Amino acid sequence: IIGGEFTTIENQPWFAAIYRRHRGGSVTYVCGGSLISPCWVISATHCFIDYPKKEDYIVYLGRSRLNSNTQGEMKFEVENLILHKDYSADTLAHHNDIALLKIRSKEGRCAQPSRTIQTIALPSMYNDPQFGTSCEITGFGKEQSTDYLYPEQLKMTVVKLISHRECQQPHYYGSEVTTKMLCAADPQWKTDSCQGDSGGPLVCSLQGRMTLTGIVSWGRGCALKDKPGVYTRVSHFLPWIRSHT
Amino acid sequence: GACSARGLENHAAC
Repeated sequence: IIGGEFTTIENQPWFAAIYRRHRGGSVTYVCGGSLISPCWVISATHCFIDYPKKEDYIVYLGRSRLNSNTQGEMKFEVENLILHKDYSADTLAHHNDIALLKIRSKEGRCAQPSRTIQTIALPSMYNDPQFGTSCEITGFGKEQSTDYLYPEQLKMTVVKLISHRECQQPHYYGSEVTTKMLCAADPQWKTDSCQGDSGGPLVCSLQGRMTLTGIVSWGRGCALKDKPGVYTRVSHFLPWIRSHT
Repeated sequence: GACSARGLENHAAC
């Protein structure tokens, strides 16, 4: 997250931290995700496409820090890793960039709701906030484009939804953005998601309910003028989600 | 570059 503010898991208790094991045993951070039911985390396909073996991954819930344990956290293996069959990427855009992880602990259990672990509601179909609406993004991704390290403490910020018509202008992203994507950015371009935030939640208030409106997917650079963050539009994937869960 | 962007996390080339 470029700009924004530090936070803790209590302010985004559906946030899932996804790591990968390496041959040799070191574990490194991959991507964010969102807990949509006790046994199911939703994320981005591009996070896993190069190493699609479910045994490679570890999922934490209730975690506020990247490389230290948070009190109350739960650790899970990935029972099933479901990537979107119509995924595709070009130099920039990632199409159908959505993935489901069925989580299960060593004891055979799913998430137990607590003060630090809660689910997030899905939107109703084709129901998104109007353009200019402020929404939240959360993650452990870079604080600057040029950073080598990821922040050790969870961050969040606010971005505003951009209309498809505006995001499709040539000076923004042209035809690389589809109707199954949502664009969001800061009016001054000073805050944004970045590398390592992929798979994490874009949350908006809809009908007086906190709702998973987007999944961090792609962008050209981070917090760069005329280059919004691009998010998988969750309200266009409800049949895919319901069928695979 | 591309490898420092959203889209190429956990990629073999990067």
